[PDB]
Amino acid sequence: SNLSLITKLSQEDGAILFPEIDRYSDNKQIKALTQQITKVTVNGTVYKDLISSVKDTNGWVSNMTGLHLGTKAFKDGENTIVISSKGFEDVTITVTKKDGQIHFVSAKQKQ
Repeated sequence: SNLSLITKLSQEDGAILFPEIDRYSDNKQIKALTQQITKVTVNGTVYKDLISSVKDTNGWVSNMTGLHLGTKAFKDGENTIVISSKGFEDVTITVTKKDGQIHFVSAKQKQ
């Protein structure tokens, strides 16, 4: 099923940002989900939560601007990001990479 509250990303140096995955969100479900993130994987590679920038890392940070993800595990074509949390079913975000640009495709909680 769709998680159409997550609809966009911003591309940064060696990182991407999902501004809607916000721990201070007005949407109570998104806020709880973001606060309760337990695991992040990109193409099956486990990312670590960083005490920091995420540039060129297998790392993530959730802060005021959203969820920041390093692009170290990204590849050309389809990329799958899986965000697990304590209270919500896994969120799968699909993005495509082409010519060094990363495009948002979809955010879902897959069956």
